Amino acid sequence: QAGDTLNDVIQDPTRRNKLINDNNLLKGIIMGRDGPVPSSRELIVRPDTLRAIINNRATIETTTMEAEFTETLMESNYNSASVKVSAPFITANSEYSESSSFKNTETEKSMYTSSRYLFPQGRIDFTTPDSGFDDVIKLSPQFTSGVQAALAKATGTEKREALQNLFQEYGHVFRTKVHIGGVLSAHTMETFSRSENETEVKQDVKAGLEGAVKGWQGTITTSQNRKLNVKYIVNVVQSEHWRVIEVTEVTAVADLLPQPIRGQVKDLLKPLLGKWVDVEKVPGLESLPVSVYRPKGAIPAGWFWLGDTADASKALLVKPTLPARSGRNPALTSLHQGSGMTEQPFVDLPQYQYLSTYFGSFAHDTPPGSTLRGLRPDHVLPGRYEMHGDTISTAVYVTRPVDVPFPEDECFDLKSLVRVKLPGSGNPPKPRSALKKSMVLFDSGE
Amino acid sequence: QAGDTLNDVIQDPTRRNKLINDNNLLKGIIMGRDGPVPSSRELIVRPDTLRAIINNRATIETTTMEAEFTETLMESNYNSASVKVSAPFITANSEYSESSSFKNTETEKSMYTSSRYLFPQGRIDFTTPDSGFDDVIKLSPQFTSGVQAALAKATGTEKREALQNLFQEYGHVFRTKVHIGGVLSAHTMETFSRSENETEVKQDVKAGLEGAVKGWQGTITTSQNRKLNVKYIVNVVQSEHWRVIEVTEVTAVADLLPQPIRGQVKDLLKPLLGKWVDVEKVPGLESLPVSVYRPKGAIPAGWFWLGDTADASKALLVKPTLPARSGRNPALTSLHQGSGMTEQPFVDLPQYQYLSTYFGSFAHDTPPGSTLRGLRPDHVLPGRYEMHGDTISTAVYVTRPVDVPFPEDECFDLKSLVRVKLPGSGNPPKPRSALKKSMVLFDSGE
Amino acid sequence: AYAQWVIIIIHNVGSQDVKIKNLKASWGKLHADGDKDAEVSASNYEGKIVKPDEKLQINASGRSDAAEGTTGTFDLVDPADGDKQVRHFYWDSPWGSKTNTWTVSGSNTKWMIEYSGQNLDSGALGTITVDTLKK
Amino acid sequence: AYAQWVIIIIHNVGSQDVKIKNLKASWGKLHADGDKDAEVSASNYEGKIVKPDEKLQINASGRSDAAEGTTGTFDLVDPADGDKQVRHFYWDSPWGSKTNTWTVSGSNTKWMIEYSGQNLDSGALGTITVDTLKK
Amino acid sequence: AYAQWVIIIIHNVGSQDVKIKNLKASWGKLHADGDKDAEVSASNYEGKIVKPDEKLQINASGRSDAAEGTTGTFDLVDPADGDKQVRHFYWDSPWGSKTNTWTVSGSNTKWMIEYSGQNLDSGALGTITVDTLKK
Repeated sequence: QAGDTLNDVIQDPTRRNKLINDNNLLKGIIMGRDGPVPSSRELIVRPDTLRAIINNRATIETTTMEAEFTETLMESNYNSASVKVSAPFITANSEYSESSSFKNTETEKSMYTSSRYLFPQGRIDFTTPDSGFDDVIKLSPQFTSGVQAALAKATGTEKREALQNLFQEYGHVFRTKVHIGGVLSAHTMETFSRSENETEVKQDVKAGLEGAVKGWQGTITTSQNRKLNVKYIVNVVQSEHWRVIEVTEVTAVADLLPQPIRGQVKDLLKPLLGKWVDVEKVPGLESLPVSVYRPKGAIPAGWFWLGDTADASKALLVKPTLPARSGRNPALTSLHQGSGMTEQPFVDLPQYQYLSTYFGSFAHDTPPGSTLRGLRPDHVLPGRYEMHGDTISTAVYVTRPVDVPFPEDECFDLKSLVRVKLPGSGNPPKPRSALKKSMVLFDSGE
Repeated sequence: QAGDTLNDVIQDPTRRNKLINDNNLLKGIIMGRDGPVPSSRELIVRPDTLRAIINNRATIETTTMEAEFTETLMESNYNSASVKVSAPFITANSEYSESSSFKNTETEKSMYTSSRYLFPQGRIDFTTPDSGFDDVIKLSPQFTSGVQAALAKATGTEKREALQNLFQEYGHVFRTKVHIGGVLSAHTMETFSRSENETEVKQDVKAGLEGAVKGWQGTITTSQNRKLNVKYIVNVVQSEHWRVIEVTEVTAVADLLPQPIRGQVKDLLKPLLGKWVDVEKVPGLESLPVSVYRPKGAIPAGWFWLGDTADASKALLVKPTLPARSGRNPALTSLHQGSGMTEQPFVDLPQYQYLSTYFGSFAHDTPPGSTLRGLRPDHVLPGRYEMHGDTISTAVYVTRPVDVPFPEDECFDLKSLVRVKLPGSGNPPKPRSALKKSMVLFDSGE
Repeated sequence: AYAQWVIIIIHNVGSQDVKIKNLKASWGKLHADGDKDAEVSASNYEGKIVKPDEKLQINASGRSDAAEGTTGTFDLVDPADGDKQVRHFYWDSPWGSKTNTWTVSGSNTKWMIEYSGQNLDSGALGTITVDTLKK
Repeated sequence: AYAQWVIIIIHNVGSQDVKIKNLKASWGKLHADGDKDAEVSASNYEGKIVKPDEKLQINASGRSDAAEGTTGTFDLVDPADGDKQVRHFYWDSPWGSKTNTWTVSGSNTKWMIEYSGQNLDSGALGTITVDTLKK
Repeated sequence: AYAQWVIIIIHNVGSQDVKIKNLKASWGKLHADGDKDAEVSASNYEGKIVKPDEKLQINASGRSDAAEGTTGTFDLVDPADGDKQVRHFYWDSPWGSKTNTWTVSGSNTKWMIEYSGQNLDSGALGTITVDTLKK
């Protein structure tokens, strides 16, 4: 047995099957409220062999992440690409709450750090259908039949509910490249002012955490006298004890389906249905440098708007696709009047955000206030401000999307209006967010 | 077993095959975002024997590198020639970001150092087709068929996409000479002012790192009181545990193909399509010692220019060959107006560079500003300045290529213009780069 | 003398921090709001960060019955730009001369500062609200 | 006296024309470069356009050995929009006081103006360089 | 005396470092910008490196009411060429003599130095901007 490698394990059918079963290589990851836990239902068909490479270099690696809800992924040792792919699901299914230790304000920045002391044995890879090679993985007939049954339902709401249940059961992503071996992991989070040198905070934290993982103390003091709380994970103990130590690539489970069904599933999974409507100029507010526009007429029943905009052409209405249910984050939230000395609204739910400040008096019991809603944190991305006006008392910001080369991250250009100086005191934090284009479905007959 | 050498291992068919499999000698290296990881697909056909030499001299060797994105190669123990061959791919596929600990400004210089305590057993060599000997390595029929299918596609864009996928799957380079045995490696990076004696900084760092690898502490103090962070890698544990400890030579996978197909693949892998167009004199700017020229007329749709030039004959337009996709570095980047007190543009993406300063007011929303682009860091090489003008307020630099004897490193002589003193404050760093000739494809019917 | 007094309300209407520096009362004394007797030290405000939407009060006045007025200086600086100077404020409410003085100098262009409420004819300098914002 | 003097350099660091208007020295006299004896009328500068990327110098000084400083004003105005105001500059280097005055009032969000080199403590008002840029 | 003063703005317009050396105020005192009272030591600038695109301010002026003027010297040197002398600067704003003096000497040929803004007739020496570049 001594000197045995992943090659020998794969060559022996019994040992190969034991490795597959013990590492859950045929199952997707559910990315739920408890984190990336593998499902208990097989997603793909058992392969007759595995693609593997041998690697035995033991060393300490360190990774850093800036996303908010990626703590569990970092604890599971997902590289940057895998964390980026999995972030939407983790955010959507997370448990939001105030008093979150993570801070991402315009003045301070928070980051997660993870150090892995690895004893690798190799890497196992799977062929996705998009690759185009002859050894693609084949989805299980049970999963395919479940998808067909979900898409064969009478109504769009029923189809979406069936798809949600199916994905909650079978997982949201599939690990396509996984490293085998043992690993001792140490994870921490650090918040620091944006003015501080980021390439020195990162270096100090990395040095401290690397020293901590080499020795193996729940608390660490770095060179800069920074106090860090460290969480330790042990995944080391013979080929029978080899376990997955790192995920180098994941592919969304939806992407594994044939194209005609994949398109329908992706469209049906969009949280919001969108619509374009005419706009009307808000009476008054002649002091402000730019005009304020709100949706004209009565909002159609069941639809909501997102806030005041400087665009004089059209306004975007959105409608939830999934009915509100316990244990599921709503796509939108109601807003409530502020506590005192402010007419601005506040998000009912912990970590939701609206795009524009209210230009007037907000009353949630009467229109158009009763139809104003916030957004789930995964629906929005940070934008940029364009300033108008000559004085603080009347200045406004128009929120424009941050141009990106990849269409996947494009955001709607709603030109949300933000008052520079809100009269009174105790106002809500200024919104600087833009809606994601991928979260809205247009032209549907729904 | 005691006293056994690579000769015995190669003589025994079972042990030879075990060595080949455990060391991945038939597979290329993918040179990707995670570093030089071997592929899981066999590139060459299994040889019936191996060429090997025996060497058992254990000693500590040290190497230094000045290239920016070669950290992972140095960690993988690639000598200077292999690092030089592999640098283009690593740079192209790297993850760029600001706050990079590497510094290569005109005032300071950064370098990587690596010390390997080696216990070698020998060296294994492969015959490339270019050598001309009778025992050349034979590319696998699967790889050959993949290349043929990629080149048989209808459109150039599809051909390039297929080639990109094929090379991402099968690797970018192939290790032709590899040392076997065990190795303890210690790696670090050091930044120092260019004024300091380089042959004393190098000696001090080498002494410190060599002392560190002998006794084997994440941090080291050298004789000059330099503080170094050291990363340790263990590759030592019987012929069953021998592993690759150093790569002495690598050959690009494209170079292994027969010449008629190799030419087409090399041409198709060029990121940019080039074109020569007429030029027009910029109005105004009569104070400057030399005339400024910009592309005349409207830029053809889909094409972009690189900046103002002092050449009065022609201007170079470039066009990307691969569509923008997530996880892939674009060949070109858009530019955005500066934050304040400057009309100069800034690169949208972290580590890209443009060749000329803008002589005027840059507005990315209108031409010719909307067609100005930067370059990926692997597209450019440092140039030299030729000064014109008698006073600082009006002086300019004309960027000329650094003459080299090898055509592989030739750069376009675009005569990029750089204003010596940019009015205002908070200007972008002065560009001193020239475009590589090998990165542009001319006269194509595309 | 207490009849000569000044209050300065720094209000960071912007979204990025602004730091106080070089606060120095050449004449008179600083004190806590509502109690000219409760003298306070300049260190109580030196180097303080005014977070966005926060208000910071500086109360100065003449000493106990002395013929002195009050006079002082300070600087608003940007902590996020290497403490680059935003503005320099000089205040003077003399006991002898009737005319007061409130001067704001500096040339930082990525900041907007608006001060209002001062009195310059006679009597105390008054209350001055200084709204600060970073573009 | 000549000890009271000021140099105002207008430096266009942008790419749009800026005009000087309403230049007027209530006290003192405009004069030539490096020559406080060669008086020059305000007409030499009024109505002039400081082209992008070149500097225009205004030299003011008090009467020779007189008990008089130099006080004056000028508007920098954008001609691209019908000669609207960019900013209004007032300078005062008095002979019978220590506090010089250099005020840049007015509002125009389309223009960015920085200035440096002034001295307001005591003595002459110095060489103030004013960088103007239209954005 | 404070009426005699000078400001020196070293602006490294080039792309390579330039070092201050041998800074020495024979008369008067150095001080921090905007406060002639806040005296500063020559060590605060001795041996300082002006990185490219950086600006360094040296403020000198007479002492408190003394009949002395101000006078000083320093050297710009090249850190990358064994501290080879680039230039030697001498400044003198006397209290008795009306004429001032600003002299730049040296023969380093791979450097370009351009100084502007001095006043030599009467009064304070003023503000001098010294743009430095290495060919």
